[PDB]
Amino acid sequence: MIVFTDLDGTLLDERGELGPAREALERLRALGVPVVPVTAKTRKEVEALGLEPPFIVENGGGLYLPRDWPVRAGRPKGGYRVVSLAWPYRKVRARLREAEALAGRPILGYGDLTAEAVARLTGLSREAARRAKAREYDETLVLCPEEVEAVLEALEAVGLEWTHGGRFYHAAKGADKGRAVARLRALWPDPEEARFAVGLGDSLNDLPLFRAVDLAVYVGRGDPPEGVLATPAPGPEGFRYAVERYLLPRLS
Amino acid sequence: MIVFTDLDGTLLDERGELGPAREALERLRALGVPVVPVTAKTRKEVEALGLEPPFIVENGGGLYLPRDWPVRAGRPKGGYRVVSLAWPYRKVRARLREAEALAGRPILGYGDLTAEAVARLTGLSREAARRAKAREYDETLVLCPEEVEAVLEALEAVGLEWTHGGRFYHAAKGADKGRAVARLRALWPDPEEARFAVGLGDSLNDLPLFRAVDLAVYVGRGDPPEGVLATPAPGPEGFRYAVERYLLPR
Ligand SMILES: O=C(O)[C@@H](CO)O[C@H]1O[C@H](CO)[C@@H](O)[C@H](O)[C@@H]1O
Ligand SMILES: [Mg+2]
Repeated sequence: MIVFTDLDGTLLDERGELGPAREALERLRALGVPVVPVTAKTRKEVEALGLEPPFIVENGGGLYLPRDWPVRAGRPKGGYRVVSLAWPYRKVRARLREAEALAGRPILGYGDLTAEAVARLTGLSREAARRAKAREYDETLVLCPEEVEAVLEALEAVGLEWTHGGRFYHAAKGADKGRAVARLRALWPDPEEARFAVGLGDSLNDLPLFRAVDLAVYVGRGDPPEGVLATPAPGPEGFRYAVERYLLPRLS
Repeated sequence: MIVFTDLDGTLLDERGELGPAREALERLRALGVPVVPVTAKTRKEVEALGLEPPFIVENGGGLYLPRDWPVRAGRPKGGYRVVSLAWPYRKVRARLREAEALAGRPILGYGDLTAEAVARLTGLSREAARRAKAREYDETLVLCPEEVEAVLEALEAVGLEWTHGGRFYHAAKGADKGRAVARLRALWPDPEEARFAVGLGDSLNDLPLFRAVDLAVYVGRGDPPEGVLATPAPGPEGFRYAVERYLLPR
């Protein structure tokens, strides 16, 4: 069994700390059950949380492995090997300019904004904001609700894909949480262990995750996606409940 | 006679310079008629156009005089004396953050954006956008259509004023082209010379300028505001025209 989990609003509390899901992760770690973050966050944000690879960043844009992963794949980055699944940020940013032309209205994302500005929009510290700005694949859009339909049509018109992560829309090309999970499972050095995948998530960007795994659990505040298991409380209390009530039984 | 003039689409053609107004200006120089730019542009922007003080920047927020101006006014600042008429940019930005809270929604302006973002927004080059970002009095806002009214209400609730500059909204406190014009005329060395003032402008954004001068001329695309003269062709072709029709014969 492998557990793939979203970070923001699933394994992380409202501020951005792992605290409340610590004992839940403890149990899995003690049972030797691999837990893999699959998140909209950047590699720099993930690293600051102290998390080790493997993990998947930027909505499936990038898969980061340990340098000594027994299956050779991706390119060296000192301590990592990186598998790129999506277009690079620079290319998305260029295609967004074309979209803005079509929409006839500015389309701003993090790349347009100062760290100070990002920090005010997101409630992050200035330093955390600099890390959220260090994007390699996916752009976070800052859109007015009234213009969303127009902007999203302009994205698709120029060949970009969009998704929504809880508070912000994102644009990318080839970044899908499900595709990245599928790749990692195929690169897993123990086929048996990767036979059964569990996926936990809370927003739109997690739908492709729920299709890529064998047991899907929704911990968001809405009602669950079609035929997906749900929990009594959202968030980390949801994560804890799922581990104790859905997973452990299957591991005994 | 003193000539007060907007730069956008008045002296400056669509390209960014002034073709047809060039001889019109040299002529004015010949008869010793002072010309004073009155603009939404920053001092850095105005200097890059190679313009000399006196001039009025940021919609009337600041009056820049030659350091050796015969009338002592303003605070010395290198080769300039500066008369500040408006709240400083940093104070405007602080108030904008209160307005965001009242409005319950983000309010973005140039101060939040990179120069590259500003350039793409305005059609300027990166280096010109850095100059546009060096604001001392007023903020340029990047608002969306449906939230504009909530935001404007919020701005006025926290003590700011707003204007529409043609492309974007602007927020400031105390910046008014008319007030800066009235102040410069009061600080003019030769009072007889400041007695007759002409104003040439684009858009209704120059209506405060039109009110502070004795002869107002509109060279925009729309219909001239009530009580303002108009020209056939807009831009520096209207400046040129207005100068040989209204001015040169004096
Ligand atoms: O879409 C959002 O709601 C979140 C979570 O999905 O992602 C963005 O927003 C987060 C901040 O809330 C950033 O930390 C991420 O890097 C990303 O920019
Ligand atoms: Mg999430």
